Amino acid sequence: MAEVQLVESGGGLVQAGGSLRLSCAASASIFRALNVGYYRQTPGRQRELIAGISGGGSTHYADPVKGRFTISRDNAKNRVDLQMNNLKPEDTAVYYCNAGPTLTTGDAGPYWGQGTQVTVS
Repeated sequence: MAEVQLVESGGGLVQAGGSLRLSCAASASIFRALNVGYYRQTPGRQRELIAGISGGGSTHYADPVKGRFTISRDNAKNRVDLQMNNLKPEDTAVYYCNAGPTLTTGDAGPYWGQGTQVTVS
């Protein structure tokens, strides 16, 4: 089994309407071929896949974030980015990078990141 070690970055705090960009990277080459998604968790709620990208760049988003979030990848840099625009207070959550999910069903793959805090005033 491939050792994919996910490294997350890009958290912060903004006002309603502001923007953040989360980034997820792994040194394993196979990261480029894997589906990658961002899950978000409210303190006492289940994780939900809100944005996912295929190996080739095909994207799918949860309905609450469509038209505001854009997931993209730079395979040359072994990195996946989630640009979050027009952030709203309900977007406040812990965001988790996940490699290998099934994008239609949202079933998470075996590789998880450490989690990134996002706060919107």
